[PDB]
This record gives sequence, C-alpha cells and structure tokens, in this order.
Amino acid sequence: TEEQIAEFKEAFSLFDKDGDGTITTKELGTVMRSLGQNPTEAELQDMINEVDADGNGTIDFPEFLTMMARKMKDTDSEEEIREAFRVFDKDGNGYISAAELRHVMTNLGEKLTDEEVDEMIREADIDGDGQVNYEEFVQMMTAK
Amino acid sequence: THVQGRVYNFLERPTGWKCFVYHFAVFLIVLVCLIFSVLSTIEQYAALATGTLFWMEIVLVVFFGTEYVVRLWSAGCRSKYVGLWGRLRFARKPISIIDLIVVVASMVVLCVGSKSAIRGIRFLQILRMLHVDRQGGTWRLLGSVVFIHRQELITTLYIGFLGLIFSSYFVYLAEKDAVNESGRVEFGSYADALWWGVVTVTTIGYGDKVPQTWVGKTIASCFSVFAISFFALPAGILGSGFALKVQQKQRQKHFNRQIPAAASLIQTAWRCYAAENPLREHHRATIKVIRRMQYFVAKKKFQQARKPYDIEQYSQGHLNLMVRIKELQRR
Amino acid sequence: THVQGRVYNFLERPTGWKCFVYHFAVFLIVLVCLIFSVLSTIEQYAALATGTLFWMEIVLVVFFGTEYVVRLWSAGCRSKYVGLWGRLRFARKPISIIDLIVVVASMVVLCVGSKSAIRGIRFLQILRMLHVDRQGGTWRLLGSVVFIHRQELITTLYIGFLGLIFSSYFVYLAEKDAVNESGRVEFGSYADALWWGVVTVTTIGYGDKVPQTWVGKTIASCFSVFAISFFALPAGILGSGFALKVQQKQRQKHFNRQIPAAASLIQTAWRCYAAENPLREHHRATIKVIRRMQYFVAKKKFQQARKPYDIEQYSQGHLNLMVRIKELQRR
Amino acid sequence: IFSSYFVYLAEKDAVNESGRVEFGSYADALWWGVVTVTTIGYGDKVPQTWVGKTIASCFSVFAISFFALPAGILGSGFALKVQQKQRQKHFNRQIPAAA
Amino acid sequence: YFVAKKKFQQARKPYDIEQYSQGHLNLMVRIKELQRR
Amino acid sequence: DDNSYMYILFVMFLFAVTVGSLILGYTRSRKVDKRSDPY
Amino acid sequence: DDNSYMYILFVMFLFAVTVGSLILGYTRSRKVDKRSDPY
Ligand SMILES: [Ca+2]
Ligand SMILES: [Ca+2]
Repeated sequence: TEEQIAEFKEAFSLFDKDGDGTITTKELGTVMRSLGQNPTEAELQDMINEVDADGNGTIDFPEFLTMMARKMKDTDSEEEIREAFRVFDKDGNGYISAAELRHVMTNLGEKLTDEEVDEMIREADIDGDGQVNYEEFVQMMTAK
Repeated sequence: THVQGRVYNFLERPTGWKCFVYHFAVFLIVLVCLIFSVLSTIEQYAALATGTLFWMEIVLVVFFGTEYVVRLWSAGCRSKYVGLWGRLRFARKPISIIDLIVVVASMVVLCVGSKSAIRGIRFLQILRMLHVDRQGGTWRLLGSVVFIHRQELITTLYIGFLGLIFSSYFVYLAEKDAVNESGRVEFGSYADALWWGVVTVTTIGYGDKVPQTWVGKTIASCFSVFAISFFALPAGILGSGFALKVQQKQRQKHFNRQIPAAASLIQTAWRCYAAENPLREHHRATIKVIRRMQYFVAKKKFQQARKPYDIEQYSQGHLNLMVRIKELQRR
Repeated sequence: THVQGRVYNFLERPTGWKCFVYHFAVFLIVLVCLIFSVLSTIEQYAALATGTLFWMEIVLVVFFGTEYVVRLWSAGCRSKYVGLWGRLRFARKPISIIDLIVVVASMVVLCVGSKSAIRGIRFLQILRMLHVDRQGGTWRLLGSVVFIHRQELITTLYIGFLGLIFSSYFVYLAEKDAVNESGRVEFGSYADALWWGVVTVTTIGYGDKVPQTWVGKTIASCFSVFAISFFALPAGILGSGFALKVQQKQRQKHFNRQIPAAASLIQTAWRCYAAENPLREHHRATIKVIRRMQYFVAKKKFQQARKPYDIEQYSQGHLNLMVRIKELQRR
Repeated sequence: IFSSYFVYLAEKDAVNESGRVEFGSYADALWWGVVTVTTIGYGDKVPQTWVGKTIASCFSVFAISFFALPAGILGSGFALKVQQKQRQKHFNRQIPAAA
Repeated sequence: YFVAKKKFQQARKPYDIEQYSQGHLNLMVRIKELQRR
Repeated sequence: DDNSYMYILFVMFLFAVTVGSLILGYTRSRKVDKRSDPY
Repeated sequence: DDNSYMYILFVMFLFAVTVGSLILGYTRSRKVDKRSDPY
C-alpha cells in the first residue's frame, strides 16, 4: 500500500484542474462530461452525498482515500452482490440462462454496451449450458 | 411525434403538479354547474338559474366537444392502436363511450331547446362527474374484490333473499286483513309485505308498515335477527377484501422498485471488474475513479431498495430466523 | 433549572399517581360546569343556574389564565425551544392554540356581560373538554390510520357519493309531484330528495320522507342495498386499522425494553472479564464478588426482556423452527 | 357533545308540522344526538331548519363511523381469544402424551 | 416426460391471494444454498 | 326551504373532497408502465 | 321534562368514564422520551 498512497493524490485533485485539495464535485460534472458521461445535477449531488463521508463536497481525501480503501472483495460486500442474483432467481439453484442474463443485462438499471454484455456471460457459461451460476461469477468478482 | 405523445400523457393517465390542477378544476366546474342545476328545483331559489347558466352550459359543451377530439387525435401515441382504423378500439374504452354519450347527447338536447327540455340537462350534467375520474382505478378494485369473494357473496345473498322471500310471506298471511291505528290497511298486497321485507332486512325501519297482529310480530322478530346477520355480512367481507388488495399492490410496487436497483449493482460491479481493457492511457486513468464512485451510489440504492419495506414491522415471525441460518452458513 | 423542568413534566406529558388526580379533577370540574350549563336550557330546571355559577365561571377563567402562563413559563426546559423568542413555536402546538382561544375568548365574553350574552359561555364551556386530554395521543392514531388507508376510503366514499348523487335524482324524477297521506308533498325539490339520499344511505331511516309512487320504491330498493354496503365499509376498514396500529406500537415498545437489557449484559460481561487490572490489593478482592453478583441480575433481566412477548402465543408458525436450526448448528 | 349543541343553536325556536317544538332544551337535542349517533333514527325529532340538517349530515357520517367501530374491534378480539385457548388446550394434551 | 415436467411446475408455481410468500421470501433459498455447500 | 341551499352545497362538497383526493392520488402516482412488471 | 336531568347526567358521565380511562392510560404510561427509540 506504500507505493500507491502518493501518486493517487495526483489523480485526486486532477478534476479541479488546479493544485487545491478539492474533490471538486462542481467540476466533476464537467470532468465526467468531458470523459463522455454528462449526468444530471441530481445524480451528481448524489455522488459525493455517499462518496464523501465528510459532507462538504470537496475533500483532501478523508473518504476519497477510504473509497480507494474499500476493496469491495471481502465478505462484507460479497453477499450483497450475491443477493442481486437472488432477485432474478426462479426455481432456485441460480438457474440463470444466457438468454435471460442477456435479457436482464441490456434492459434495466444502467445498461452495458452490446460488446460488453455479449462477452460478459462468456466466462460464466464455460460449459455452454443454460445456467450461468452466481458462484462462477462472484469467483470472477472475487478479485473485484 | 413529441407533441402528440405529450398531449396524451397530459389528458390521459396524467402526471405532474399542473395536470392535477387542470383535471380537478374541470371537475370543480362540473360540480358548481350541477349544484346550480339542482338548486333550480327548490321553487324559491329558482330565480338564480337564469339564461347565463344555459350559455355557460353551451360553452361547456363547446369545450368538451373539442376536448374529446383532442384526446382522440392524441391517441396515436399508443402501441395498442395506431392511425385512424386502429383508434376505434380506443373508443371501446367505456369511459370514452360514456364521454361521447355525454357530449353528443347534451349537444343534441341543447340544440332542440334553442330553436321537459331543461330537465334533460340535469341527468347529462350529473353524468359529467364520472368522466373526469380517469383510468378507472376505483372500479377495477371493486370488480376484482367482488370476483375474488364471489362464493361468500352469492351464498349470503342467496340465504338472505330466501329468508326475505319466505318469511315476508308468512307476515302477509298473518296480516292480510288488519287495519292501522288511522283506518288504513298496511299489508294489503304481497308487494307491501315485501317492501317491508327489504326495508326490515336492511335495518332501515322507516315505520310506515309495522305488523299489528301479534302473530306477525313474532315472525318479524325471528326473521329480523336471522336475516339482519346475513345482510350485514358483505360489509365485513368487502372490508377484508379491500384492505387485502391494496397490500397486494404494495408488494408488487415495492418489487418493481427492487429490480432496477438489483440491476444497477450487478451491471456496475461488472464495470468495476472490467478495468483491464474497455495516447489512450490517461483516459483510462480517469475511469477507475468513476467506476468506483458510482458503484457506491448503486450500493446505497440497493440497500434502500430492500430495507424500507413499506405495516413495516412484518419481520415478527422471522426475527432470529434470517440470522440463525447465516451464522450457521458461515461455519 | 430543577423547578421549571419539574413543573413542565407535571403540567404537560404528566406522570405519577398525583398528576392523574390533578388533570382528571380539572376535567371533572369542567364536566360539572358544562352539565349545569346545558341544564340552564330546560325551562323548568333553569332556576338552578344562578349567578354563583357565573362567579364560578369567572374564578375558573382566573384559574386557567394563570394555568396557561405557568405552562408557558415552564416551557423553557425543552431542547426544541428556549428563552422567549423560541417559545412562540411552543404556541404553535394546536392544543395550546385551542387553550389560548378558550381562556381569552371566555374572558372577553365574561367582561362584556358584566358591565345572547350567557349563550356564548356554552360553546366556550364545551371547548374546555378538549384541552385536558393532553399529548394528542388519540388524534395521532386516527390521522395515521386514515392516511394509511387513504386508497380504500377515497374509493368507497367516491362510489357511495356517486350512487347517492345519481340514484337520489331518479327518485326525484319519479316523485316530483305526488302528495303524502296528510296532504303535503315530500320530494318537493332536489334537496329534499338528497336529504333522503343521505338519510337512507346511512341506514337511519327517519320516516319523514318515504317514496310513495311504485317506481321510486324500486329505485330506493336498488340504491339501498348497493350503497348501504359501500357506506358500511369504513367501519370494518378502520376496525382493522386501529387494531393493527396498537399492535405495531406493542412491538417497538417491547423492542425499546429489549435494548437496555441487551446492553446491561454485554457491558457487565466485559466488566466480569476485566478482573486482571481495573495497599491496592484487598480493594480488588471485593470487586470480584460484585462483578459476578450483578452479572446474574443482568442475566435475569435479559431473559425477562425476550421471553415475555406481549397475544403472547405468536410462536405458532415457528414452533419447531427455532430449535431445528440450533440442533443442526450443534452438529 | 359538540355537534348536538350546534343543532340546538340552529333549532332552539322552531315548531313541528303538528304545533310542538322538538328541540326545546339541550337534553332533547342530546337525546337526538345519542339516537342519531347510533343509527336508530326513531323519527320523533328531525331538525326542521335547513341549517340544522347540514350539521346533522356532517355529524351523522363522521360519528356513525366512530360508533360502529367497536363491533369490528370486539369481533376480531373474540375470535382471537378462542384461538388462543385452542392453542393451550392442545398443548395441555401434548404434554402427557410426550411423557 | 417433459410434458409431465411442465405439468408439475404448473402444479406448484401458480399458488392461488397469490402473494403469500411474504414471510419466507429469502428463507426458501437460504436453506438450499446452505445445503449445496 | 329557508336555508335549503346548505344541504346541496355540503353533500356536493364532501363528494368534491373525495374525488379531489382520488385525482391527487392518481397524479402523485409514480409511473404508468402497463406491462413491464414481471419481465 | 319531569326527569330530564337524567339524560344529560348519563351522557356526560359516560363521556367522563372514557376521558378518565384516557388520562389513566397516559399517566400510567412509562416514559416520554421522544427521539431515543432507534438509536
Ligand atoms: Ca473546490
Ligand atoms: Ca467534505
């Protein structure tokens, strides 16, 4: 962890286009739009509402470091993703077919690209059958 | 296409703080009009209903005669019907069959009265209360709660109507020739004794007809208790049935909220793993920030999609059971 | 600060066996006063209400005029409002807006009558029943049970009022010109036929207006059954809704008891493990007695915090399920 | 108590169709209140002035509901206590056959 | 056999008041996934 | 019929409160998607 | 109006029993902590 705690702060204040210790939530709506997102101001104010645990909106990483210091791979956020398959499960066992996973992948929430969702179920359907099991996916999401 | 669809969403199935105004205000105008119409029969306040009320009715049918055509022209924004031949099945919707009858029949009555005439305006001014409650969201509740409970309703109406047909005949046999305290005979025919049966089986008790002979009072007592119960039954039946259907809509309305927030987590966690491969380098230096940033927003939305349940203390049969399996599962 | 806070807890949100006396006794005095006030209109018992009743009213407004100022001065023991400018939002509490209206309006009416006058004392003596039921703990129940059940209430009141507006117009068309048995016409206007509609839709059946023509009796029969059901509906609806909210307060009131007895066990078990390090030796020889002594009292309190549940036989879906997981967990 | 006082203020001096005054005192207007709040509707006293009929309508609906409430309340409460005796009466049968 | 398989899944999935799984939503799955381990 | 306008006004006003509550409920509604629930 | 005091006394006395039961319930209450439940 000693080799990443220095150069990350170069990207932390990179959105403000200056040297100030600011996460720049007002300028994040221009930085992400320059990247090609262009969100609304309601979702933009919702970003640092839970990302920045301080509460101001622009920070010298109390929680911008803690956002990096949350690996999202241990057993505290591995069952919450495993519950997201359970909302789609019918008749138990994690039955989810490639057709049903493509049906739910390109339709709801924040949709993926077709070049992403076409190959997303590829490593989770190595047997080629009609059941993309959740345990074969969270094992791929174990390093996420 | 934008305009037509906007006008559809505005006139039918409407939403937004101004559509409310429009619709409820048209309804309040209908209500003022019907109030003045029913005050035109008091024989002492009849001077208030002058001819300006009639011209306020003809401008009202002028308004509705283009309102129906606006809602007809703005109907082609629907997958169920398109064009002009398809839109006839939009006019099978019985609120529109009611509305067409209202506007054309009130126009026809206003034409012949301008070249018992004013009396027909009262019925076709009462009918305009029904057509501003859109979507039929009230009758769909009742027509399904009655259909779910068809067995008990048919049973108790059959038993109550059998008790009414039977025991309001024995009263007529006990009271066929007996006069009142004022010189008239109450139970003259069977229909008088049956008017009595309906009236006393629903516990009205007007008091025009009371059985005078002491044989008939006993039968009235027996049939009173033993059919007042079976006619007071459907109140409790539909009272359970209405409070059980709205709780069966606040299950699926929460389950319709849970699914896009159980999609926005998995579709974003795959995005957070796809950091290997989506100057082309510093553009990828910024996306690792946003794929970790919005993932936490999706994580908050998913925990706000299941923890607020609705009657929110329904975990009172499975308090320790949701934890007593997981701690066993960790071993 | 002690005194002001004590006086607040005593006059508002009161507790203790003597506060009961004070409040209920003020209420019983109000009740005797209102009884004598309503007996002052019988025209035969009017001699009992002499001028000493009026002076018992002016000493009553003397008592309330300092009672309100005592509760105003004892309001600064609250985190919601302090001082003098903050205490104005204490006077936004509508029981206090009712009380201020009562004391000042009754004082104003007593001043002008001492230098239709006595009639105004009856209304501002009925109003003093409401202001001694403190905390508003009854209206908060009803205003939430109606809000939870807004859909079914709005639905059945809309259907019942539509049936009342519609079918009490057909009776007037069937009975516009028909005389009674005593020479008068009952359904003269629409308002007479609507008085009839409300009266017969709530199953009163006074008997002043009964439809005489045999067309109107059929409509009265149909509308009688098919709207008596929809007006008897809200009794069952609010009857479920009131018994489901008090059971949703006896969940959280038991869960507020469980938490300090699930704290007093863990905070004492850590104390029982901390025997290594808190003449300084024989003082530590005594603490090992007390840290084992009070731990068993906390253990008894925690088992008394979950075993008495409340309707205490609610384990009748999960009888063997609480044990069939634990014996599996021991293997 | 409240709305059967406004009727008496609206009907303190008004005669019947037969020459008598119905709402003479407050007790007559309260007899009326109890009678019309429990949906009896005898018909001896009906408010004649058109102010009082409106108050009778309002108080009729908005208190007939709150007086018809305890029927449903005790109807749930009686059928929930006999089912709480047919639990323990079966549990008193289970113990000597589990002994 | 596949017709019988369709009939058996149509004999339990349409229940009837069909939302009566609202006390045991996760409990029918939280035992089976434990049973697979 | 001295104050006989009052009855008509009152009954029609209760009906108006109920219908207005219905319209508020339908407008303050969230979505109108007909067939998108179980998919 | 021979025994007409009786009606007034009886109705007011039933109201008194109900209000007295309400006051007993609020006094025999246990605590008045407004916001300390879910913390
Ligand atoms: Ca900044
Ligand atoms: Ca901050």
